Amino acid sequence: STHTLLGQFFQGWGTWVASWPLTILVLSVIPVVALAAGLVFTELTTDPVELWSAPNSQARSEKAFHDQHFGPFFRTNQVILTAPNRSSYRYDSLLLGPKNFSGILDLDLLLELLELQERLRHLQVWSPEAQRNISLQDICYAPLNPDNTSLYDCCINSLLQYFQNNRTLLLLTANQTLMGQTSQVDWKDHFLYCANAPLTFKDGTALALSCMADYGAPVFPFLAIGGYKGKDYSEAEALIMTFSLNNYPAGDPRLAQAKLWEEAFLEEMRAFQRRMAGMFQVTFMAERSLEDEINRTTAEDLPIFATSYIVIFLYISLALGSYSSWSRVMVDSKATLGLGGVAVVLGAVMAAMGFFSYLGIRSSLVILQVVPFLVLSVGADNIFIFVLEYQRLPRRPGEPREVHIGRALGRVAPSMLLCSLSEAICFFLGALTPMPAVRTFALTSGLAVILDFLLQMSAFVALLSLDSKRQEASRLDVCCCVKPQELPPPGQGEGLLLGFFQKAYAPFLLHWITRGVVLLLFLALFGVSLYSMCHISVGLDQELALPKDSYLLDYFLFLNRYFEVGAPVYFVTTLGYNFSSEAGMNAICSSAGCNNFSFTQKIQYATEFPEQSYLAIPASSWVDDFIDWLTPSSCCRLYISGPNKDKFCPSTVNSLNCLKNCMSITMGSVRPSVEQFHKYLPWFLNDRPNIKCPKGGLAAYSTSVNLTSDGQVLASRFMAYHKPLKNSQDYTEALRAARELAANITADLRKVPGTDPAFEVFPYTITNVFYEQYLTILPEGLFMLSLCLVPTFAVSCLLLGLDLRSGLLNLLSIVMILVDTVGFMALWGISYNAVSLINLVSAVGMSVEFVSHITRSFAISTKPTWLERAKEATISMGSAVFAGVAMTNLPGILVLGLAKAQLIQIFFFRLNLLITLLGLLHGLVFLPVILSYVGPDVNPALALEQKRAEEAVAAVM
Ligand SMILES: *[C@@H]1O[C@H](CO)[C@@H](O[C@@H]2O[C@H](CO)[C@@H](O)[C@H](O[C@@H]3O[C@H](CO)[C@@H](O)[C@H](O)[C@H]3NC(C)=O)[C@H]2NC(C)=O)[C@H](O)[C@H]1NC(C)=O
Ligand SMILES: *[C@@H]1O[C@H](CO)[C@@H](O[C@@H]2O[C@H](CO)[C@@H](O[C@@H]3O[C@H](CO)[C@@H](O)[C@H](O)[C@H]3NC(C)=O)[C@H](O)[C@H]2NC(C)=O)[C@H](O)[C@H]1NC(C)=O
Ligand SMILES: CCCCCCCCCCCCO[C@@H]1O[C@H](CO)[C@@H](O[C@H]2O[C@H](CO)[C@@H](O)[C@H](O)[C@H]2O)[C@H](O)[C@H]1O
Ligand SMILES: *[C@@H]1O[C@H](CO)[C@@H](O[C@@H]2O[C@H](CO)[C@@H](O)[C@H](O)[C@H]2NC(C)=O)[C@H](O)[C@H]1NC(C)=O
Ligand SMILES: CC(C)CCC[C@@H](C)[C@H]1CC[C@H]2[C@@H]3CC=C4C[C@@H](O)CC[C@]4(C)[C@H]3CC[C@]12C
Ligand SMILES: CC(C)CCC[C@@H](C)[C@H]1CC[C@H]2[C@@H]3CC=C4C[C@@H](O)CC[C@]4(C)[C@H]3CC[C@]12C
Ligand SMILES: CC(C)CCC[C@@H](C)[C@H]1CC[C@H]2[C@@H]3CC=C4C[C@@H](O)CC[C@]4(C)[C@H]3CC[C@]12C
Ligand SMILES: CC(C)CCC[C@@H](C)[C@H]1CC[C@H]2[C@@H]3CC=C4C[C@@H](O)CC[C@]4(C)[C@H]3CC[C@]12C
Ligand SMILES: CC(C)CCC[C@@H](C)[C@H]1CC[C@H]2[C@@H]3CC=C4C[C@@H](O)CC[C@]4(C)[C@H]3CC[C@]12C
Ligand SMILES: CC(C)CCC[C@@H](C)[C@H]1CC[C@H]2[C@@H]3CC=C4C[C@@H](O)CC[C@]4(C)[C@H]3CC[C@]12C
Ligand SMILES: *[C@@H]1O[C@H](CO)[C@@H](O)[C@H](O)[C@H]1NC(C)=O
Ligand SMILES: *[C@@H]1O[C@H](CO)[C@@H](O)[C@H](O)[C@H]1NC(C)=O
Ligand SMILES: *[C@@H]1O[C@H](CO)[C@@H](O)[C@H](O)[C@H]1NC(C)=O
Ligand SMILES: *[C@@H]1O[C@H](CO)[C@@H](O)[C@H](O)[C@H]1NC(C)=O
Ligand SMILES: *[C@@H]1O[C@H](CO)[C@@H](O)[C@H](O)[C@H]1NC(C)=O
Ligand SMILES: *[C@@H]1O[C@H](CO)[C@@H](O)[C@H](O)[C@H]1NC(C)=O
Ligand SMILES: *[C@@H]1O[C@H](CO)[C@@H](O)[C@H](O)[C@H]1NC(C)=O
Repeated sequence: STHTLLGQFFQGWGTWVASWPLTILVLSVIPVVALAAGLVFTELTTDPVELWSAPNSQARSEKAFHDQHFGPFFRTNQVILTAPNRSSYRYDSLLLGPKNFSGILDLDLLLELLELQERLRHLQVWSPEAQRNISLQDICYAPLNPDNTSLYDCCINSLLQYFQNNRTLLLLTANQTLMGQTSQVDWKDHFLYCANAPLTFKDGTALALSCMADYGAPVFPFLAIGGYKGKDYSEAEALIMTFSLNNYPAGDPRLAQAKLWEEAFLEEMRAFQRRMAGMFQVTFMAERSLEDEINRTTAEDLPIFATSYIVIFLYISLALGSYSSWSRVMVDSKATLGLGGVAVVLGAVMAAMGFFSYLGIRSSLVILQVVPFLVLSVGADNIFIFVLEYQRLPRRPGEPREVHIGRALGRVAPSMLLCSLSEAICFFLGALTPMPAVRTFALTSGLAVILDFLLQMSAFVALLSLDSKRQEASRLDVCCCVKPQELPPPGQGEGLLLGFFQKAYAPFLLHWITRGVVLLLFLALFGVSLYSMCHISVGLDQELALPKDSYLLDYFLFLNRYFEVGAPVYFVTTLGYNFSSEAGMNAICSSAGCNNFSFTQKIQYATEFPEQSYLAIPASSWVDDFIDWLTPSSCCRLYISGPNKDKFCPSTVNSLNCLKNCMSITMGSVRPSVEQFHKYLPWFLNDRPNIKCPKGGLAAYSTSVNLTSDGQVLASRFMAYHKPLKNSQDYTEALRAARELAANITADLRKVPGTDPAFEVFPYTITNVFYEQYLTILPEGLFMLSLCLVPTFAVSCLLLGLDLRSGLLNLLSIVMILVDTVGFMALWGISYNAVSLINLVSAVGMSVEFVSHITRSFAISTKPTWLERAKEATISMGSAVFAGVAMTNLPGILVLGLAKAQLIQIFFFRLNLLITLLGLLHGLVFLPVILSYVGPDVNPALALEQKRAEEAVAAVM
């Protein structure tokens, strides 16, 4: 047997370590200090939200292709106003009749918003390293003037961009006589005209105001107002103000300038929120806000979390003392054992984190917030079980205490090796997740558990050999430097936990009426959890990642309640498509003699059913606008002759020298040639729209087409908009629907004669990297749990020498614990994600402590009947399991309920509490009752004695 060999080795090792305690203490404490000294050398914490993306996923490669060919997506800063206390009012329009206007659409509130926007556009920030003051124009996203950017070329979207941010145009007034009705046209008529026709250069009213933004692009009504249903724009309940900035890679120095300006913007918006208390109800969001809202509560929650170490120091040496009398309460306190155990757990956690800081592995908030208080839950169990088995084992006559300590260690050492080995294997198998923040946490927890077992095989055995040598002396517990007293002798009264209660609790549990009741209650609980696991929700809401006292939660409430569209989505066409042949242009069209089921018509028909697809606004095509930009009327022109014979006549040139159209006439469905396409495409892409040529140019498609030196098209993107997505299920369904529509597009686009294979069209959204995991998280989680359940059962049958019946009977208990945990997690509204998956994977290994000790104690009992063996196994090991395994993880788990971040308080406190209570209930109430009915038969258990006697005679030389 390979169990008695491990027991004999641990007996000899325990005798040697007890013989050389000071040497083993110094040679085990110096390497731990050497490993833990590197918490400064390369100790860095990864703060952004790129810890929540798999770097090799398909979405990450699509983002890499998009950022390579078009530049990164811009940073967004948003404000939502929604003045709630004002009443709506009736307005008699001249071109539309009677209408209801909201209370927020008033001139005074618009003037206050114009003041806030003008003050926020002129904000300047000092970059700290002796540089210049950073203005908005250095960092703003200018869509149609990126090189020589000005302060009025920045993309700022709001309602006031309909009036070009001009306070005089907002107060403009003129009366119009329409059907003999002189009526006072004002700003409301112009806003009603621009809400329906955003690309307009002359208003159709008495006041002939323009409608374009001051930087030159049209502003759509869903980017400027919210809270309306349909096309009743005047009843909008919210105003939206957006500042868009350029995005750069993480090493770039301009990202620091953008983040400094975003911090100044956030301080200015907090001042505006305090100033307008009885007027608006402002909520705001900067692009940097989520990262420093996630990484904010760590330092203010670590010292509150550190009181569990003091509580676990208190619980040891009060549950391990000997209260035989008041004359010797101080001498048997065992406080040195609790202090050594807390030092062992702290040293193991610090050594694991220091070793990972040696290799340059970045830390995160989850590691610093739950690793020292999750390792502490499972680290003191083996220490408490070893000390309790040492106390319960009587000493033979004429036996030294070193041999006694080795003999006590040799009985419980393989089971406490099995528990730590199963926990380490479960953590390392759970470290196969794609998420880096979960992978580093799993690796740190597994290394901490391995170092904890290696520390408690040597340093705790040396400390227990040391403090038990002052106990035969009359030295006091922690004040052992002096004061040895008379000390009347102790008695073997069996204690209170082992003696009194378990020999008055075991009669209750193993009654004939308690056993059947426990069986048909646990089976019904298993069936109810099996039914209730199917109502579980897959995903992780972003609002759960924030603290409760966060300003981002009010923003997410207003965004989910008032926005009419979601984030923009780009359908990107990669390398391979021609775009220059007529057959390639007909497969992209939407009008004028093109194909019946094209790209854009497919997207538009997808937008007609916004519950099946998740698109609300149809895609804008550069191909269609290029086709009807080339339609000849005052739009593309060529010079007749001169110094420039045929160069280009833009629309801002008045002369008789520009009379020839770029294209010709008399052909229906005007398609340019290959030469005309390659010659005329950059002029369309650089053309600025105006009153006599509003048709298109660099406002929308200057950055949506990548060209080469020859003038061919490498890649393209077509922009549409999602519907409002409120939860992670909406994000995952929108990603799946967009990918299915892109595959349907690609299968049709590949049929065009000339398009090479491997051309594809894919959807790109800024949030795609965070929600691609949930398409395939369920079978990967089932595969990880099935892979974790194998080696625990494999190593529980060679280490402990268990029979197949004993090996199956606790595998059943672990499966019931997992099923009941998933059922209660469905009941409590705990979603299924990577964090809860790693918690369940750790719970597979933590639950072997509840069952393996009791099963091994039942298997090695030479009692006559089955009920007597179950009673002896309960009284022997269920008391130790309750006092150690069930009680050490209560403080570390219960201190995480004061977490102040919702992720720690939901996925680590509630789930670990459910796993602990279900494991205790399945270990101490179900396992003895199921063992009393069906269990292993009696086995020869004298092999342990006849192999222990050889080591006990080998311990003297
Ligand atoms: C239009 O599309 C072209 C081709 O993708 C793109 O040029 C590419 O720009 C990206 C980003 O700047 C570069 O990654 C890429 O090649 C870069 O150039 C160096 C010097 O030769 C290479 O050694 C590197 O592979 C790489 N640099 C880095 C940081 O990886 C570059 N490729 C070429 C051939 O130009 C244009 O930028 C796109 N145009 C627009 C307007 O974005
Ligand atoms: C995208 O589609 C375009 C339209 O089919 C392609 O343009 C075609 O390129 C051909 C060469 O590959 C041209 O044939 C050459 O033209 C001469 C002069 O007309 C002909 O005598 C020859 O057949 C041929 N050259 C030789 C070998 O002498 C096609 O005329 C031309 N099509 C049209 C209608 O202009 C592009 O090549 C294609 N782009 C890519 C990247 O494949
Ligand atoms: C270990 C766990 C720690 C990591 C947890 C990570 C949780 C998930 C974080 C999601 C991050 C992305 O979060 C998302 O960011 C974008 C930034 O454009 C915000 O989007 C913002 O800009 C877009 C423009 O593109 C607007 O349409 C939108 O209204 C605005 O809010 C989204 O409203 C926010 O949901
Ligand atoms: C805001 O609009 C007003 C009116 O259109 C602009 O004032 C006009 O400016 C032009 C050129 O300077 C003058 O010829 C007009 O006589 C002015 N009209 C009035 C009534 O003042 C003003 O320039 C605009 N402001 C901005 C910032 O462009
Ligand atoms: C946190 C880590 C470092 C704790 C584990 C340290 C272990 C692996 C180390 C610490 C002290 C070491 C012992 C120190 C001295 C000796 C005596 C030598 O003649 C044989 C090896 C032996 C017996 C070593 C075995 C390995 C040992 C027990
Ligand atoms: C009982 C437990 C909690 C005690 C151990 C706590 C350890 C793991 C914690 C407490 C304070 C922490 C440090 C607090 C601040 C910083 C600065 C930061 O730029 C790098 C990480 C670093 C250096 C942390 C490393 C981990 C740390 C040392
Ligand atoms: C005449 C006999 C019955 C006197 C009995 C008095 C005994 C039972 C009293 C005296 C001191 C008491 C102990 C003081 C503190 C603790 C800490 C707690 O974590 C376990 C219970 C325990 C250990 C108490 C159990 C009850 C106790 C041991
Ligand atoms: C990020 C990329 C580039 C590097 C590879 C990272 C991942 C895939 C690697 C790094 C270290 C690896 C672990 C190293 C050791 C073990 C212990 C073994 O018993 C099970 C596998 C396990 C747990 C590995 C799983 C995969 C792992 C986590
Ligand atoms: C995974 C973590 C928790 C524990 C790892 C502990 C490992 C290193 C331990 C457990 C069992 C050990 C073995 C037990 C038996 C012997 C026989 C002895 O004559 C030589 C050493 C040797 C062969 C040991 C080497 C170290 C060993 C493999
Ligand atoms: C063996 C263990 C798991 C048994 C104890 C489970 C306890 C802690 C669990 C099981 C079901 C849980 C409840 C399930 C649902 C709700 C409704 C929610 O709006 C508030 C919390 C509340 C009221 C939970 C409180 C905690 C709860 C009572
Ligand atoms: C405006 O709201 C009032 C509420 O009573 C309603 O009577 C009227 O029909 C509404 N007018 C329009 C144009 O919707
Ligand atoms: C910003 O920059 C200039 C040049 O460094 C500096 O002199 C000036 O004082 C700064 N602006 C303000 C308002 O302080
Ligand atoms: C940029 O614009 C300014 C103001 O119009 C002009 O003076 C300057 O010459 C321009 N710079 C370049 C690079 O042409
Ligand atoms: C039309 O215009 C003026 C100024 O807006 C207005 O005050 C007046 O009532 C109107 N004039 C006439 C014809 O009554
Ligand atoms: C609206 O008015 C009520 C009563 O005056 C007040 O309690 C509430 O806070 C106000 N809300 C806002 C945002 O003005
Ligand atoms: C569909 O295709 C045919 C032939 O190309 C065309 O005549 C028709 O107008 C298209 N749509 C329909 C059926 O109206
Ligand atoms: C594309 O695939 C099939 C076949 O054309 C079609 O039924 C489906 O509706 C399309 N995809 C989506 C999501 O519309």
